[PDB]
Amino acid sequence: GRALPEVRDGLKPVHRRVLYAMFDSGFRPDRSHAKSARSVAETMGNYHPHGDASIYDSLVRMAQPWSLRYPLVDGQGNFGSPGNDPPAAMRYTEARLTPLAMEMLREIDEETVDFIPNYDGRVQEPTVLPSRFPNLLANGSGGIAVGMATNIPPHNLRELADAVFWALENHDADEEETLAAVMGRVKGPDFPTAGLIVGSQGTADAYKTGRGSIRMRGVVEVEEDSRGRTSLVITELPYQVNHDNFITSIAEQVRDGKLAGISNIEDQSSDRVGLRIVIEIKRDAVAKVVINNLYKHTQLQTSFGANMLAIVDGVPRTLRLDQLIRYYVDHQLDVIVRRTTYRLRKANERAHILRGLVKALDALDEVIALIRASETVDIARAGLIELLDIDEIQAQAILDMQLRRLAALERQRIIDDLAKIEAEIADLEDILAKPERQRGIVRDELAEIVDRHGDDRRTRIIA
Amino acid sequence: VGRALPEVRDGLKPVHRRVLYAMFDSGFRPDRSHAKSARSVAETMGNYHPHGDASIYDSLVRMAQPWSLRYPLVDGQGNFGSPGNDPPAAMRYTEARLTPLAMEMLREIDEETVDFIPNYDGRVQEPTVLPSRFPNLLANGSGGIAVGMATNIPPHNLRELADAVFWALENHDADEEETLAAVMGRVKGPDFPTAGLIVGSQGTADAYKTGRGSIRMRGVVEVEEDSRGRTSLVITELPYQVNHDNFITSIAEQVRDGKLAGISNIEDQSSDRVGLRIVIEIKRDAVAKVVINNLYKHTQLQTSFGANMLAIVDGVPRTLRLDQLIRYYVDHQLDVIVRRTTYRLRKANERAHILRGLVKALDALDEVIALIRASETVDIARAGLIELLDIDEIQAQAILDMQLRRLAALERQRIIDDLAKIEAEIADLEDILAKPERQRGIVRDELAEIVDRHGDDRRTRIIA
Repeated sequence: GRALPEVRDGLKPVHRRVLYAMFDSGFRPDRSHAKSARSVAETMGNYHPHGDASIYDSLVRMAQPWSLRYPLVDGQGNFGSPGNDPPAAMRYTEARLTPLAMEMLREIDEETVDFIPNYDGRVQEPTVLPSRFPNLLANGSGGIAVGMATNIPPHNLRELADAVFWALENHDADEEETLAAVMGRVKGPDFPTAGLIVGSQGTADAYKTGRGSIRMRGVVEVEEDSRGRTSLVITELPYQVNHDNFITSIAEQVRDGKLAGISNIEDQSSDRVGLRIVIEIKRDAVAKVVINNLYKHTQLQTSFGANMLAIVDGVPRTLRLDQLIRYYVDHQLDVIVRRTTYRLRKANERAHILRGLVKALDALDEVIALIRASETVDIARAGLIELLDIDEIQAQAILDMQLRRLAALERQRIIDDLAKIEAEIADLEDILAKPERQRGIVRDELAEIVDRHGDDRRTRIIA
Repeated sequence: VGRALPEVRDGLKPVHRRVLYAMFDSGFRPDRSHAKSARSVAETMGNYHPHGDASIYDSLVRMAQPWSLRYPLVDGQGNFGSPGNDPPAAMRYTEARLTPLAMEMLREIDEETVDFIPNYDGRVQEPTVLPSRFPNLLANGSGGIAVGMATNIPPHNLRELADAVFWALENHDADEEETLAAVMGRVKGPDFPTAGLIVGSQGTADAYKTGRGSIRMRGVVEVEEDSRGRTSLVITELPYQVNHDNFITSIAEQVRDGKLAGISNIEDQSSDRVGLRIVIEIKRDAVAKVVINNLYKHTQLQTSFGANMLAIVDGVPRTLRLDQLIRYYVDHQLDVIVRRTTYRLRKANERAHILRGLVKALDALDEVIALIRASETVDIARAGLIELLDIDEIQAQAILDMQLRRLAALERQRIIDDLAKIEAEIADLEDILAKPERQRGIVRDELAEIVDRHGDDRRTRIIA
């Protein structure tokens, strides 16, 4: 629960609450970053009333591009590093949502997801987010650390979308056919940290059964010195491997007598060259041999023990890739049907009011004279109901019209708005009647998201 | 330093001021249900004091404790700790709203009665001081009796303070000597929330005359004895800020270490029903009054309130006499009233200006409606109204913003009546600004209403 992500939006409660607090506060991509204290405070006051570290820790982690394949928070200031640099405190950093987090929250105010009372019953909070891209698979959940209850790897948005589009179009396909199609499209995890996946079996096992051992490796380049001395240069590391602990481990293995080929270690990493750990080897040593000993004795090679465990309708389940994709598609179709239902109800309310306003415009001299002749507002309201054959809510809307609405252009705007809303109502009715339009909406809206925010695969796969 | 010394005008330090302002702005008022304390903590932290330390909740809790503040400013529900060592419950498990007296600290803060400044990130404004419509620094005091506290201003009885303030309002031009005599005549001494006794008059007078004095406090002890000669001392009140648990521990320690030779047992029989009741059994061969005297010498059953009346005045820390504390308070009230009246006058004039435009429109209403309907756009109607009625942009906009409901007969006459009413209100506000003694009378009457409703009896008895 606090341990396991919801299958539909890939979130656990503290992360969902932070993102909803930010959204409700207006901390969007198109406005200046807000002090992080503000997002922490809003979350603490309304959703998570504890002064524990988890709120700000969640905000920070969601801002780190080495941590999330698709960051949900856009941080400004010191949010730490892939090594042991601590993040600054919340009064020294700033944060707002990223554009993709805006897609997690899109149209959440249109009754697209169930809300329930918060801890003190004073406000509602969402049980799940609309999640207009497949966040669980895109950003993953848990980790390689011992004690993680789940370990779902991140994936490439464009590949996931191909699988989602396939499952949408092929809505009659059985589980076997769906699993083969989505496994053809999702090549394997795609970590924010790039690196390599070596072998095919662990990935297949993970997708077919919900568990598999996926061998990851970093990347080593070989450089020559003038004095004839060759060095190995590590430029990428496996997902969740701490850069400082890795550097430290090499030193320590060297002392403990492993890694006898190594004469020197220097961290040359920087903002411009990225990760660049330079390992000089002895003139007697073979580069290729030293690299293999690094795989053995350090996290330059480490296994990702995939465990695709998520909550589905309140129950933890270990899921195959076809199930992760299909439950996500079911959620998107639910969000679309709910959004269209909401829009239709609001359009009908608006049309009802505009019909009354248009009746008033058609009888404007009489309406104005009736209101001026009425001794009180209640007498005018009653008089309007009789004159125009309208109900209380329509009459109140006439009485609430401002004199500015009577300028010719504004009268026409009311007429035009009624025609427009009746066309909108017709369209929304049609979407509700046609599952093919509903599937088409998920497809088109996700395609636009992927066209704008999709990116290249970073992790290379070696069978 | 701003953290250690109260402002002289409202008696607050920044964290307490920010908590109260956050609670007020959140609508956590006395006339609405208590809100979880977490909400007041969060609103303060996000907008005014962005540190994760417990200073905010500590502030909120201390203001809710009736043994800590003579006139509590927070109304707590749940476990806010005790006069001993019991920890308060966490902020998700307690609830809090402002008390009626705190509402008087914040009264009319939205009427430009105090300077506001941008908060820590520049997104919102926060008050530099609160209106403080009762003399909170003197009523609740500041600092404390422990060695090394930066200041120690005692709490006082609200009714006695109001008598002193009233004298100062009436005698606005009295010099310091006369003012000091008059206020020391009316403010008898500290009045602690924890009651107890003050012994003698010298220390109180010293404190008021010079800003420093040693005021001897005592708890209340009763001797209970029976016919077998069994005797016990029963302590039912302690001096201000004497922690009940640390006091009990200190007796056990003084006994273990060879003072208080007359004591055989100590038992805490305090309860919600009887209040504080610490029972000290004395040995058969001991004399009760002798043991009481040794408890005064060797424990905080008697202890000094080392008054040190240090507060910030116009940004400078100053050690103040009682006449200065009163006069700086009065000057702040006169400032609040002049500022409030200036604000009300500007707003009334703005409203009269709009009403004059609306009355012009009503006089020419056929023409106005015809003109608007014949106008292609709102911009064209607005220009046409300016020309038609000889008004300005803001008046023309108010006409365009009128709802059709305002055109019913009683509503047309309401607008015209409101202009006459607002003009009378303007004359009255002008008269207040022109008459300093009217302004003093307003502070007097408003404070009297507050003291009438919220004042209470003296708790600390002053003895020879």
